[PDB]
Amino acid sequence: GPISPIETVPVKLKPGMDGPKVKQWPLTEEKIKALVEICTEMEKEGKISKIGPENPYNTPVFAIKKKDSTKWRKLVDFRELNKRTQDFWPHPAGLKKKKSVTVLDVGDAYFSVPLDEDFRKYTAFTIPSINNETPGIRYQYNVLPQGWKGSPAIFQSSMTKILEPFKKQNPDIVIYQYMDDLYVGSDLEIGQHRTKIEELRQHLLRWGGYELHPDKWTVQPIVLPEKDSWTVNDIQKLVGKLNWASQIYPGIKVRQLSKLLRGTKALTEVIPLTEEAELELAENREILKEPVHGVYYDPSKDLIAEIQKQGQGQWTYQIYQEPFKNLKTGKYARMRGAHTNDVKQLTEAVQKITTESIVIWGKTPKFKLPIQKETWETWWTEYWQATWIPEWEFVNTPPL
Amino acid sequence: PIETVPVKLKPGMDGPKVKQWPLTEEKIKALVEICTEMEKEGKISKIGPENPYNTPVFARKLVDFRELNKRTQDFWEVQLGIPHPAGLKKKKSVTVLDVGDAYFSVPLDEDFRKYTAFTIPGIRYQYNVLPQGWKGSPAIFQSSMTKILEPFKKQNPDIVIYQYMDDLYVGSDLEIGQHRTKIEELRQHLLRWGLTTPDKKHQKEPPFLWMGYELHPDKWTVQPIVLPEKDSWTVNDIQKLVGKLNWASQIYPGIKVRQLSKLLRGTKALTEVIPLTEEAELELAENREILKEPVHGVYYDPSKDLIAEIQKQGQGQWTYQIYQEPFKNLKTGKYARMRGAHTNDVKQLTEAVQKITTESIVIWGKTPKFKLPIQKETWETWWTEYWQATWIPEWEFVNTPPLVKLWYQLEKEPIVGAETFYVDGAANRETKLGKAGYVTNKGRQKVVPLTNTTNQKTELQAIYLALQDSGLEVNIVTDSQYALGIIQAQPDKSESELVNQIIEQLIKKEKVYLAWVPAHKGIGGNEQVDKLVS
Ligand SMILES: O=C1Cc2ccc(-c3ccco3)cc2C(=O)N1O
Ligand SMILES: [Mn+2]
Ligand SMILES: [Mn+2]
Repeated sequence: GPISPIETVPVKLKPGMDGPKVKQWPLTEEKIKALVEICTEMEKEGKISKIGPENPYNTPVFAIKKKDSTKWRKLVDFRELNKRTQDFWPHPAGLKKKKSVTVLDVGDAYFSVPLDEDFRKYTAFTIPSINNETPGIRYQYNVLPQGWKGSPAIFQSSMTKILEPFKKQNPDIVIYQYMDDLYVGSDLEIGQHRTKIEELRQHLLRWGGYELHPDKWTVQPIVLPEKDSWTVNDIQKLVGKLNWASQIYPGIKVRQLSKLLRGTKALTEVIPLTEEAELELAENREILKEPVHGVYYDPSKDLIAEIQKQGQGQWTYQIYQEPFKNLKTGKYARMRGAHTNDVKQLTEAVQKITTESIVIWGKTPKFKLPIQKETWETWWTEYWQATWIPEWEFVNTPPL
Repeated sequence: PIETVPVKLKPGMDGPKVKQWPLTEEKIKALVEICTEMEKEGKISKIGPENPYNTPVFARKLVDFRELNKRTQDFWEVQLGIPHPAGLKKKKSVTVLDVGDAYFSVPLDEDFRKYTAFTIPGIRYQYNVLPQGWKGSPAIFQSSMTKILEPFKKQNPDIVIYQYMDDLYVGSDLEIGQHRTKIEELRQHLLRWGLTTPDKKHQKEPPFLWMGYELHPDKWTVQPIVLPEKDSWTVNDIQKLVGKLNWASQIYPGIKVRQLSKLLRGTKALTEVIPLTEEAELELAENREILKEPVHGVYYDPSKDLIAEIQKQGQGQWTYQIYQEPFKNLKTGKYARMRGAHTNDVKQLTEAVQKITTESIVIWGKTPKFKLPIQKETWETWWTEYWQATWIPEWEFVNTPPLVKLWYQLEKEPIVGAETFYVDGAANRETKLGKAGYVTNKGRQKVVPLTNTTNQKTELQAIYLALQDSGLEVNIVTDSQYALGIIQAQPDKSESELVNQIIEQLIKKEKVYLAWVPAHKGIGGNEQVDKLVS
């Protein structure tokens, strides 16, 4: 209803691209009720406005609860709109180095800067009804919405003026902003980190959390088995293991190990290691510690994260932009849903890997998930606790 | 009085100018009576030859807005589907209203009225209301109908108004006398906006017909669908054919519309003769026995839980029932999907649980509790060992045979004292000649000739031979991840008859351990059988 007193920034889509036209998926009753109570108050506050069917665009919507959060937070799956939105106009490499980093939800601050009146039709979203009893309620945004990649870019001007009274009285506090969040890290005591993150929190209120510790994040390297009694099966499993690493490290040699298995032998027969193969093994064990050749971060290319299900509640992952040159590899275990829910553990691991990628490189990866599309597209919104959403492809070919 | 919806043509495109078909004194007079009526009711206005555009008119009256629809912008259809009567809760007082001349009572964008121009075969007409047959009339009406209804629903919170197209469902737990006056207000409220509601399209006593359902006090039954057995279809009653049959598809699954629709790959006139391609004659007939089967269900009680029970049937078909009290089903259906590559029953059951879950969220906004014909231990073994992430919601076992089982299980470690078969396959040039064989640590070996095969098929054939010529326990080693991955997918059915009998051998086995090694390395077992298929 009311126009914004402060002035609008002109935004456009990518060249030759139209706005998103994504169908709304069915919502549970609790979410529709939550989306109804939220969008009415948002409409009264002039933040959104009811539109008709003349607007051919639409974006999905649902609601989440954060970890230990009891209240519903609206989440709009802007993944298509962001893909078609222009790029705007640095990432602090020190965020990874701090002892404690807290994440704050600053998405509500975006509800004070108006959306370009000619860009608002691309933020259309519809709230579905139970059993289609009534036609869904259509809306579009009049202000910067949460989850749109252009909102923090347009708010960078305002956000800077709010934080610099804080950031030069604390010139060693790393403050990174990605989408609706502020990533804020320090090497301070745990007691003195929490009240300095609360003071920055209440300085935000003067205008108008969730904690991480990134200096102990691990990297799981390639590890060959070292048993003491090698069987035929134990050796030919290490040979394809090492022949696999030859795509990463071209200096691997598997021949003198394979020489030990020459002749049609039974898999359970124990094979003594003729010592010219252990030299090949010790060399292969130590031609696995060096940095991979040609591995670096290109911020102009997409990130990719593959997740493998190891079973017993543990999941391995590798972050890379081009294969065999991994930027990071790791393994999770004992997450929510362990030993009872694969979807909930995969959804957690996607959230953990993305949080890492935002801290390290400032970008979320494109995930290859080990699950059928239909199973994931049935449950993932029931366990999502993040204000961002990444893009994903589905893996139906078994590994190793 | 209703605010108009701004309609734009697609960018860079002008209005339609399709020439009128000239016709006979017989129905060219009815048109101007029909049209004067419409002009006397305000629905059409007159302009001369100033605007250029044209829309053909045939002959009750009919207008062909196809060319105009191809030039009209896209409208976001807000509806995610039709309502299901099982989604209704029992209300003490129910009423079904229908709006008279739903389309002919919502004003059209005045800037867009020029492209609507048509000519009686002379005076030219341009519409000022939503025309029947136009692309935007359904979306604009329902949107117009909604916000016209909103101040009434807000000031009458004690009633619920469900709206879809012409039919208004008005339910309430009020007294019949109080429910009586609340309706007349709604009709008077609608009448003030130019939307009358006739008195015998008004449904007063029950069986209440809402969207082809008879809403009895404690049950609902679908309206018997009956569509013609005429002899010479024209593409209007072929388009009304595809229309009112692919709404029947929601309540009646398996009613497909591909054949008929395909009959309009042409510039056909709407009144000319249309020949049924013999493909289209089974389309209708295939489900004319499906359409005649009845459907009935109970209403929804939100105080009780939703129970979904699934049963196994023939040829990858599955039946399910959704109820709250035992055997008082709200909805039942059939599901039928076998994979195009390799499927097993546990996968199909997981798919069935997911498909019912979604339509349960569509109808009631919640996931039912499932009763499935599978052991907890059978499921526990499957999902914990499956290479992919999988899971099903909170469920319990129901002992309704045929129960779903795991027909075999590959071992995790090689078997001591079991014969070790190394297998491989190969093909040669244009030779159309294949070799699949094995070699064994005990010296056993075999090689057979093959006729028309891929390279995977040879590797799959090699594995199958090792399963044939071996005891109850066996270790097999292949260089083919394709073959090893297919068995890793754990199928119990296949369309490949070779794969089907690899399954049959696998079932009869007691312990199988499949092993992979990279081809063309120094591995002793692989290279020997590889040379044999050189
Ligand atoms: O002799 C050979 C050589 C060979 C080369 C490549 C591949 C291959 C490529 C991608 C997947 O598999 C497979 C084979 C193979 O199965 N045999 O037996
Ligand atoms: Mn091979
Ligand atoms: Mn070979």
